Amino acid sequence: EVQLQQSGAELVKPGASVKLSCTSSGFNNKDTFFQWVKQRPEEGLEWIGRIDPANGFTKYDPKFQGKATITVDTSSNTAYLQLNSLTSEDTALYYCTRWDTYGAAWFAYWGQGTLVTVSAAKTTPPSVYPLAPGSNSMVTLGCLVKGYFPEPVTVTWNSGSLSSGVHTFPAVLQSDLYTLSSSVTVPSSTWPSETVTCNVAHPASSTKVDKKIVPR
Amino acid sequence: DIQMTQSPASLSASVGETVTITCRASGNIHNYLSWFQQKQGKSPQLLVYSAKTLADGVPSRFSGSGSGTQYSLKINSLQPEDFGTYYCQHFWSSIYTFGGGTKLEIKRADAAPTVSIFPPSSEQLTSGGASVVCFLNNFYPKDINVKWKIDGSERQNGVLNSWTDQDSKDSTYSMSSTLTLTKDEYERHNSYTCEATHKTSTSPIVKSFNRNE
Ligand SMILES: NC(=O)[C@@H](N)CCCCNC(=O)CCCC[C@@H]1SC[C@@H]2NC(=O)N[C@@H]21
Repeated sequence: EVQLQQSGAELVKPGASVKLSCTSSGFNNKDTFFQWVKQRPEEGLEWIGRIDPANGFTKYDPKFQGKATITVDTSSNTAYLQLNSLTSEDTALYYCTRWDTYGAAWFAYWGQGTLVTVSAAKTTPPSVYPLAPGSNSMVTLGCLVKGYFPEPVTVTWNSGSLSSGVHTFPAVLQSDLYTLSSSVTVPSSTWPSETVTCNVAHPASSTKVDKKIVPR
Repeated sequence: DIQMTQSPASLSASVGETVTITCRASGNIHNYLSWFQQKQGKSPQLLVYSAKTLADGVPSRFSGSGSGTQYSLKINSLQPEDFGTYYCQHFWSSIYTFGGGTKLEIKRADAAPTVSIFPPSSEQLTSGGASVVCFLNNFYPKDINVKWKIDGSERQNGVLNSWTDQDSKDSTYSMSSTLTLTKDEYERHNSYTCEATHKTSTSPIVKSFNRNE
């Protein structure tokens, strides 16, 4: 199989620098370029630059000339993206994409992404509260995830068992802290007769929370 | 440095309809153009390369066309899995600039929100906070207003609203509203109403609870 393996999310202070990585495996063509792309939430894809692994030559968009530095290790088939003098403007998701050739056909593979958050604000674990209703066939239950920084958290229900009927909303920032909600809709014969649970992870603060939806 | 003017910015079509997206280049790019599909919270997927060549495992209802500066993407039998943002990219010069994107909505029948209101959890109360949460789920179209009535009077501030992107299963939207109070402001009132306005219903949908069940 052919695939691009990126590094994990980054949190960094303004003025600092960071070095993401992007590893490849099983590419038929060794000459194809590693490319890097920037995406802000609800904004367009934005080409940063590329590198030629045969020789280490790079090209950048003028907006990123000096900001981004793309390096490679053809020895290990991994490519890195260093960003310097970071500001909030650099906060975004960063993809590494690379093409491949087999016969006379082309293929475009993309990495999973690597989030980068630039801010002076302190890491803060989330407070997770259950939302059970007071006094219909399906019943909606809720989960409130409040007071955390930075993004992201991950919300599941019954350890991911309850996969359908879920609505998890975008976080909203206010006063250096995110607040987020998730809803789940399940049959009335399911709850409160059985245990329904809210699972939250906030990797930045190494927090893992389970919140049971106890009635009333 | 060639520019990519993509059009339209947004689009909305029902399943089975035929749609046409366009990228204009500021100079000639000799068919060196790719179209990509990006699904929410996922990486972009290639569709067409070299202007008209379908990428691996891409259905034939997709086809690209054009030449020189003017390029366009066509979708004939629009299927559920086609929702998302479509980009174009060129590889003619050394700077592979993307178009701005064309976001594609799935058009569906009107649906009123299912409204649900929840009082603060005891745990949050006991720490001094009090958030009232209201979900407005699975409605269409996207356009919607929610307001909070506390003991009959409209409340402005404390409200934080959030909206999901179009659902991949039923093509609806859903919205969340959070009114945060202090515990002791919360206990100074009894009736809390989440009131929703939407084109499906001329009279607004109302969900309430009394602080004393
Ligand atoms: N060893 C070889 O094949 C060399 N002659 C070529 C080296 C290739 C290095 N360049 C890249 O990876 C950048 C990929 C550009 C996208 C390609 S250009 C043709 C095709 N049509 C598209 O719309 N996109 C792809």
